[PDB]
Amino acid sequence: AKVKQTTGIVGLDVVPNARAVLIDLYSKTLKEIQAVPEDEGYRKAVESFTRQRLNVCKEEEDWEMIEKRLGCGQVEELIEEARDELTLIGKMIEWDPWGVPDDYECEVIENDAPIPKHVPQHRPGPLPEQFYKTLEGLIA
Amino acid sequence: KDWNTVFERSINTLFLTEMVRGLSLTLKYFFDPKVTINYPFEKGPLSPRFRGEHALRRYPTGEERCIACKLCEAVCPAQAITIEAEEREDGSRRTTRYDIDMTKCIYCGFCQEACPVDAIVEGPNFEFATETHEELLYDKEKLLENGDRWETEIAENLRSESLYR
Amino acid sequence: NFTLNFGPQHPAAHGVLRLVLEMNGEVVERAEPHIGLLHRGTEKLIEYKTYLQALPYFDRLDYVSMMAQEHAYSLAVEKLLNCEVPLRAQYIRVLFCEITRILNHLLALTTHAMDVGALTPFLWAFEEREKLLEFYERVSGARMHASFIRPGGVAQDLPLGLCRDIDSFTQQFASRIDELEEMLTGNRIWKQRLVDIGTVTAQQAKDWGFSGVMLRGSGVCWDLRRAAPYDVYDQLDFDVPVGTRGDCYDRYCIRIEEMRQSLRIIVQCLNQMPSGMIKADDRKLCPPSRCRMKLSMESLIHHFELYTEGFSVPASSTYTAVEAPKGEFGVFLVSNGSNRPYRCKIRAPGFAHLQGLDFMSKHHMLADVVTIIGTQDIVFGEVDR
Amino acid sequence: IGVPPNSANLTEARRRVFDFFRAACRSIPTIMDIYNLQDVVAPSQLRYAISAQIRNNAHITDPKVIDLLIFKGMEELTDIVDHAKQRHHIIGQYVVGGKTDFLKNFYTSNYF
Amino acid sequence: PLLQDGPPPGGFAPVRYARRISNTGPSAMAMFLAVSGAFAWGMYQVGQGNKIRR
Amino acid sequence: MDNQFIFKYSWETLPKKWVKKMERSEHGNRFDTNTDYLFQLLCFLKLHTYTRVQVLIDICGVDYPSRKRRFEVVYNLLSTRYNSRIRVQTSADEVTRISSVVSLFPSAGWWEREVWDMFGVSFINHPDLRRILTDYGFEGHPLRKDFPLSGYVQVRYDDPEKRVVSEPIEMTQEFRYFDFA
Amino acid sequence: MRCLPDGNLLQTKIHNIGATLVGVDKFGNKYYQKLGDTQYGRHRWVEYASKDRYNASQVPAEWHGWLHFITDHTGDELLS
Amino acid sequence: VGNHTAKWMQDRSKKSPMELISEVPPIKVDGRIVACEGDTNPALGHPIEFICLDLNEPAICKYCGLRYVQDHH
Ligand SMILES: CCCCCCCCCCCCCCCCCCCC(=O)O[C@H](COC(=O)CCCCCCCCCCCCCC)COP(=O)(O)OCCN
Ligand code: SF4
Ligand code: SF4
Ligand SMILES: [Zn+2]
Repeated sequence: AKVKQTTGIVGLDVVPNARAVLIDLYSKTLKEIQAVPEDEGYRKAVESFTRQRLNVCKEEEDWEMIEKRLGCGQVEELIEEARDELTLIGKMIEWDPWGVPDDYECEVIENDAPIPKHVPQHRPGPLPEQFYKTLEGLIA
Repeated sequence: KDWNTVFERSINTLFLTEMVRGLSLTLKYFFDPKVTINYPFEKGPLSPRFRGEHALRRYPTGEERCIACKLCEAVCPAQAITIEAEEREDGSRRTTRYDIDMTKCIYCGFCQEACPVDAIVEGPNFEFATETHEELLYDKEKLLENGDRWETEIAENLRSESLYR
Repeated sequence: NFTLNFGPQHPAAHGVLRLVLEMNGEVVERAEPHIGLLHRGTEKLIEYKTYLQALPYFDRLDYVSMMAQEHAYSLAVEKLLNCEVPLRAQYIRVLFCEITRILNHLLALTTHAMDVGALTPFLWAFEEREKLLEFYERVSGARMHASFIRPGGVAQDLPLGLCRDIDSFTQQFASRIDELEEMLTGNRIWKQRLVDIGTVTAQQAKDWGFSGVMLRGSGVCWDLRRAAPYDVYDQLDFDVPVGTRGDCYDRYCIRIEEMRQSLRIIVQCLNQMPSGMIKADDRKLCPPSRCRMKLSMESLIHHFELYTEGFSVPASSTYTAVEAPKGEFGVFLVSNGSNRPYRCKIRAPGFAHLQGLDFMSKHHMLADVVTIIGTQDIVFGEVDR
Repeated sequence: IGVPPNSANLTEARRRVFDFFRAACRSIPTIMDIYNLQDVVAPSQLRYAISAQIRNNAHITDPKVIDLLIFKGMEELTDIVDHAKQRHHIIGQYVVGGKTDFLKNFYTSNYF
Repeated sequence: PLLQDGPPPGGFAPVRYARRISNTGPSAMAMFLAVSGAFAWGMYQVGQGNKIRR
Repeated sequence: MDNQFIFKYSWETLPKKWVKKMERSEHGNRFDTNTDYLFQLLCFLKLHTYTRVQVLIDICGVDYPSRKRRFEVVYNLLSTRYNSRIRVQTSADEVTRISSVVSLFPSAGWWEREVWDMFGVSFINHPDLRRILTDYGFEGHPLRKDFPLSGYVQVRYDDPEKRVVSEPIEMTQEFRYFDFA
Repeated sequence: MRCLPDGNLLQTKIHNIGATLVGVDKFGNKYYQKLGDTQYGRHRWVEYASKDRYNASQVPAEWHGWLHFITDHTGDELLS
Repeated sequence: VGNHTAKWMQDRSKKSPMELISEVPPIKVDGRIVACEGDTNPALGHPIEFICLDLNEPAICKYCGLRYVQDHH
């Protein structure tokens, strides 16, 4: 419940009303995404993770609980991501990239040449469970 | 916040208290001994691995070690080595020309690593500045003179370094 | 607005630094660097070299952090070859990388300090630099361009007695760091020259491709040694210092702390250094011993092949990056199956950092431009290639 | 300011050509001053050289090639004006200020 | 051969890497008091010297 | 966020017409796209919540003379948010302008100038597209395979003109090409 | 008397005080050592035979390694 | 003194390597074969070369020019 004094990230101001801001942004997003065709995977992905985050925000009143349950950074970074998603939703309505062309071809390659253990390799660790729920919902 | 802390901040600002410590430890080094080397009477330390002026070597019999295999010419990253070779009058495989452009060379030591008979080496000399560019275009006879001049040190260094290579 | 054309034709400020500044009085309105004065066609030259002959080009890019670029190129080649490096070689590589980081940070900090008028720290630091150059020379026979780190491991094993001398250096280096700090850290003139100068937000740092200290100064916890570890960095304890203000003072403090953490890493490498081979044992990519080549046909043949044609690298392409002292140093290597790189793109952090000079120096005084250049740690060998 | 999209057809490409030619001609007095050409060559000869360069490429029909040629011409003009490399009878790539050719070439060398 | 350069049995002695704290230094009141007392007594002495010169 | 999740999620979420080729390999996840969709793809990857590809590490060209579109432009990108790297590539020829991404990544400015200098590929909407590495008035694009290693001209001081001048090259000892193949 | 104009030679004469003569080469150059610890125990130096026109290249190969701490063998032991 | 040596050697004060190696007498060997390494320490010489001594003429090591002959026959 204690107010945050710093995010520790230069230029990232503290947002003391982060819960209300997040709820408004997520509701705006869930409205504006309906301009995308329902069949498009982008719409389903956005609705999935946006609804999960919105439910977490609605349930939890303390922003520390929101940050903890989400596993996704400070509420300020969650706000940046929500604003960016809204911006992207606007550009995508305007681009109208949807549908599949008639003679659509796409080459997939799953190259399995191994690399040594000692060379630089990114190993972030497992994501929060919602990412995998979103992915499996997209596949199904 | 408090009269004492505000007073202590004001005094420290007015009396330049933190400037005193820099003066003091600058003065401490003033009386300590100096690290300067009295060149050329005194020299810096170097190792048996030091990559200096190339030299061509001979066997103790006087015969040249180089057999014109051209490996050093092939590996040289700077293309600073130029070799010509032919069958010598006694049938030996030997250079007629062995040039190193000291102004192309990057002093990497690859040629010494490539050589299968320890013929070309980078010796320990580093004091060979010249007044002309042409004196830095070493020919075979100059390299052999270098080898004759530095042979004892080169051999000692090779004995030392044979346990690593 | 008037235009001041500043080119310092001397290593006081780089040496090939060339800046066109638009000023409103003493206030900088726009800073435009002109580069290419050290563009030497490195990326074109590399395509004409075997993978071994190309290696010395990497010593000459950020020629203050020689072995780090050697390491990055070796790692890229190892990655494309699927080559396994022995553990002792891994430890030697990391040890030398952290020595290099100390060499770089000493030079950067004290050249910046001399630029803003503090003369003594330069001399003090360059004596320690001389000690570290001696370790370079003892292992490679060169003070600077060692060409010591290679695909498969390192060129030669450590000479007897080197680890003891390195330990002796580490026993006293902390006092040297403390002396540099007491000269600079608390001094009111030093703070007035660096506090709130060249402020960078985390968003700006990401937008302009900043890395290393330039990125960590803005509060972004990001270090490739932890994010994408290589060699034995995951077996080592060290902290990642991050800033809170994103200005020149924070970056200075971060560099000091990075030197302290590098000292820590070196001590750990010295204590954990194992015995064994320093070269990968695959006999198609590494030179045989001198005695083996003089005694065994297979060895002689391999030596001949390796020093004439060089090894082949199967057709592929990848990007490999390391945490160089100046930031993320990357190599985009394209192989076509032959013995020469088809394409070698070098990603230098100084290129991104110097591009950021315009937005960093906006609305600052003329005398702050050199401060901002110093905090960026620009070496034009890597900017221009 | 920014690099424009490729010309959609030959008409707009021709318009860009005319704009480039005007910009090149209007910079002639600056070039005369920078290279000190008052006693070396007339300004009209510079105009004539620019127009001749434009005319030698009059057979091009692809708008993209024309756009690239215009971009290169702009860069060359900028380097000539902003970063002049004075020689004597030469600005950039242009020389400023009874026997057939075979016999002359034969007297010269064996590589024609 | 079989001998390689490395740590001694037990490793090397521990080394400090963190900053050491030197000292606070002269007290503020002490400096204020020394300067103020020197000013007062010295100005009295200036008066005495001026009287003698007169 | 591992390279299996990125490959699968990008297949599920990206508009299909943006990606012609998708490679999953330890050498890096790779997306190939037509030139007309490069900008939108990069904007999507930067802005989307599940990708957050915020850092443009570099742009480089590769010359393939045997191809109708000889140039391949490679975009190396990084997500500090998810600790992941992505490579996005598109092909180009000598006269076809491709979109600049400066408005997406300010760091692209100089990398695009470099591609233009080295290879001759031009970038639409780039605010200041001029050579950045070569000498002023340089002719050609040195990183093209057909450009000779030593170039075409060299410089020397000319005492009669009292200046440094450029002449066609003359090599005392020519570069020796050792063919070990 | 060369000490007055040549301060470089003066420093060698001063630091020769208390030194041990290690050997003399074929050119007459004299080699001295101290066995202390000031420059991390590096206390080897050469007094050139020519008090004027001395030059670093006058050190012969047998003594060059000793002078540069490359080897602990003096010029005499190398020659034997 | 020959044409080969005259291409590089412009000093006649010393003997050329060809004359110097020719002055070394052939090494007598008990046996029909000998291995030459060019140095007492093999790692400091040349790759080992096995030389047959079946011919009456002295056999020459192709790396260091040392000559060998059969001691008895
Ligand atoms: C036998 C030895 C004799 C030695 C004689 C010479 C002494 C050495 C003098 C040289 C010392 C080092 C010089 C280099 C420092 C130059 C930089 C000065 C910067 C400066 O003036 O800062 C101002 C305070 O100092 C000042 O203001 C300086 C003036 C201080 C006058 C004190 C005034 C009140 C004293 C109390 C009197 C009370 C008693 C009488 C009733 C405040 O500016 P800033 O921007 O740096 O702020 C930041 C504060 N951290
Ligand atoms: S030192 Fe390196 S560059 Fe110089 S000649 Fe030897 S191999 Fe070539
Ligand atoms: S110096 Fe060595 S590597 Fe070079 S040609 Fe002679 S024998 Fe071969
Ligand atoms: Zn032999």
